[PDB]
Amino acid sequence: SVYLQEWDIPFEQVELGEPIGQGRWGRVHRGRWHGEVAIRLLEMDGHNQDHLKLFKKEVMNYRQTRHENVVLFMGACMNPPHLAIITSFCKGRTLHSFVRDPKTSLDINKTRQIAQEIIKGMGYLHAKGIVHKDLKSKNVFYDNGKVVITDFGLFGISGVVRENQLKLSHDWLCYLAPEIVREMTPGKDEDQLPFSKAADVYAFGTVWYELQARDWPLKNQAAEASIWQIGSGEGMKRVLTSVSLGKEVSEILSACWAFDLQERPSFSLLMDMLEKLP
Amino acid sequence: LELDEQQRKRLEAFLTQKQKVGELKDDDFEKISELGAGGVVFKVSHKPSGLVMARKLIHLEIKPAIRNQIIRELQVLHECNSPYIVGFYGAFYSDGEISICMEHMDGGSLDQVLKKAGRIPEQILGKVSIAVIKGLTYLREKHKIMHRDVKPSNILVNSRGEIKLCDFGVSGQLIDSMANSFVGTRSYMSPERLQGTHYSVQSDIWSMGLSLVEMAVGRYPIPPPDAKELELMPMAIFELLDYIVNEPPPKLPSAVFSLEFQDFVNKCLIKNPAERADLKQLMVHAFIKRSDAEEVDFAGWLCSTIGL
Ligand SMILES: CC(=O)Nc1cccc(-n2c(=O)n(C3CC3)c(=O)c3c(Nc4ccc(I)cc4F)n(C)c(=O)c(C)c32)c1
Ligand SMILES: Nc1ncnc2c1ncn2[C@@H]1O[C@H](COP(=O)(O)OP(=O)(O)NP(=O)(O)O)[C@@H](O)[C@H]1O
Ligand SMILES: Nc1ncnc2c1ncn2[C@@H]1O[C@H](COP(=O)(O)OP(=O)(O)NP(=O)(O)O)[C@@H](O)[C@H]1O
Ligand SMILES: [Mg+2]
Repeated sequence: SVYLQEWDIPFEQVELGEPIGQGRWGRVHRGRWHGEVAIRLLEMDGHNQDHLKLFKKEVMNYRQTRHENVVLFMGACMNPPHLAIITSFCKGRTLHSFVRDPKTSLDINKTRQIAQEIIKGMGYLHAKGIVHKDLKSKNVFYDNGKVVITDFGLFGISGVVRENQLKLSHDWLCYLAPEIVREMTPGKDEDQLPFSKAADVYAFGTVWYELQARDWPLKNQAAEASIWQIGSGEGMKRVLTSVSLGKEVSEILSACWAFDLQERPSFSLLMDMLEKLP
Repeated sequence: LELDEQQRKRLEAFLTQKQKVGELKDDDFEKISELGAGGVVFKVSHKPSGLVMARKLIHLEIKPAIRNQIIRELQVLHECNSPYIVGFYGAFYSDGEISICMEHMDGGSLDQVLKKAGRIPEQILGKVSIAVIKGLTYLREKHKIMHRDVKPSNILVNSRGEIKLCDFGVSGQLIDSMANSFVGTRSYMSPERLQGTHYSVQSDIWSMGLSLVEMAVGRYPIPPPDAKELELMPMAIFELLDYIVNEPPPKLPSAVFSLEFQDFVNKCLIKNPAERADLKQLMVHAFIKRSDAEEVDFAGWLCSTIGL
C-alpha cells in the first residue's frame, strides 16, 4: 500500500470530474489537483501475487522522471484492490485526430520538428531504462507547438480487465513490431510480449508514416490478415514501395521498420537522421 | 435459383409469418437459453407474437448518426430470402447494442453437431455443398455480395432438413466502423485474403473447402495430423497463418473417401484463386451431381445423432 502523501507534489485534495474514455486499462477521468489532472482508475484482482510488489516498483520508477516532452507523472495511490494513477492533464488535440483534420497544414518542417520532440521524449525514457510500451499517435498530444507523450509504461501492470479468443484492435496492430505479433497467442497476457527499446522505435516509424500519409499504413483488414502481413514483414515492404515520399523520409521509415530488431536505430541516432533533412 | 415449387411454399410460409409483427423493442423478448459466445446469440421468446426467434447480441458504444446509416444499409437484408439463407426479422438499436433477431435453427451449428457426432459422413457433406454453392450463387447474382466469413459455426441446421447460411457481409459501412475485430485459434481465411491483395468470392470457396475437410475428418486440419494420428482418427496464431500461406494446402486421406469427394475439396483448396474452381465449375462437378441425385433422409440422421 502506497498513498498520495509520499509524493514530490504537495497533496491536499483531488476531485474527480467527467470521464473522458474507457479502455482495457481502467477509466480515465478529467480531474482537478489548482490545475487539471488526468486520473486513471484501476482494479487489481492480483491479490498480492507480486502484482502490487511490481506495481510499487514501477510506480516508484516513474517518480524519478521529469521532461518537457513527457507527461508529468504526479501520484499513484493504491488502496487495494482499487488503484489510481494521476498524471498531468494535456490540453489540446491528440496527434491522431490532429494529423487527420483537413484544416491542418503540415509541411516538411512542421513534420521534422514534431518528430524531434517525440524522439527527445522517447530518448529520455530510454536513458532512464523506462521502456515505453504502447507508443502510438493516440497517446501523443499537440497544443500549438507543445508536444507531450502519454500513458508510458502502462502495459507493465497486471490488473484485471474477455475470453479465450484474442482481443485486438486495428489501430494498435499498425504499431506492433513483428517480434511481438509472432508471439501473440490466446490465453497469453500483454505482459508476456517482447516489448523492448526496439519495439518502441518501430512504433515511432508508424508514427512517422502517419505524419506523412495522414493515415495508417494498412487499410482496415481483418485482424488475421494484418497479423501475417506484419509478422512476415511483407506488409511493410509493400506499403513502402506502393507510395514514395522521399529518399530521406523513406530512409528513416525503412530504418525504423527493419525486420531484424537489432537493425533498428537508437533514438539518439534518430535525432541526427532528422537533422540531415529538407 | 432453380426454385422448386415446395421452396416457394416454405419461403411464402415464412413471408406470411413476416408481417405477424411490425415493431421491435427490448422488452418484447424473453431470454429462453444461451446458444453460444463469439457477439453472443440467445434463444428468445417474442411476446407480441408467438414466434420463437434467435436474438444475437453485439455490444457496441458508438454515436447515433453513424448508426442510422448502418441500419439503413442493414434493412436490405430483409430483401434477401432463400431456402439456403436464414430468415431475418428486423434490426433495431437498444441499450448500447444492436440486436439482430433471426430464424431459430434447432440443430445449431455444424461445429456443435460435429462435436456430438465425432465425424460427419461423406453423404451428408454432399448435400451441404450444394446448399452452400447455391447460396453463394444467389448472393452473387441477385445482390452482388460476397459472404466473407464462411465457416462451420455459421452453418445452421433444423429438423425439417433445411441448410442455411448466416453472418454474411451486407454492410460496407459496418465493416469499416468496427474498429475492434476478434481473432481466435482457428482461421478459415484464404491465403490471398491474408496477404491483402484483391479478392472476390474465390476466397469464400477456399473457406468452404477448408471447412469441409474439418467436418469430414473431425479435426481442424492445420497443422496436419501425423501418419499415426490419422489412423487413430500449442501454436501461436502467426504460425498457423504462415502455414496457410506457405505450406501445401490440407487434403483428404486417400483410403476412406471417394475420388469425387477428394477431387472436389482439392479444387476448392487450390491456393491460386484464379485456378481454384469457381461456382460455375463447382455446380457441374461429379461430386455435386452424385449428391444431388442421392436419396438421403437428412432429417432422420440429424435427429438420431443429436438425440432429437
Ligand atoms: C473487418 C471485417 O472483415 N468485418 C466483418 C467481415 C465479415 C462479416 C462481418 N459480419 C459478421 O462477422 N457478423 C457476425 C459476428 C456475427 C455479422 O453478423 C455481420 C452482419 N450481421 C448479419 C447479417 C445477416 C445475417 I442472415 C445475420 C447476421 F448476423 N452484417 C449485416 C454484416 O454486414 C457483416 C459485415 C457481419 C464483419
Ligand atoms: N494525460 C492525458 N491527458 C488527456 N487525455 C488523456 C490523458 N491520458 C489519457 N487520456 C485520454 O483518456 C482516454 C482513455 O485512454 P486509454 O485508456 O489509453 O485509451 P486509448 O489510449 O484510446 N487506447 P487503450 O489504452 O487500449 O484504452 C483517451 O481518450 C486518451 O486520449
Ligand atoms: N441463427 C442461429 N440460430 C441458432 N443457433 C445459432 C444461430 N447463430 C448462432 N448460433 C449458435 O451460437 C454459436 C455462436 O455463434 P457465433 O456468435 O456466430 O460465433 P462464431 O460464428 O463462431 N463467430 P462469428 O461468425 O463472427 O459470429 C454457434 O456456434 C451456434 O451454435
Ligand atoms: Mg491512452
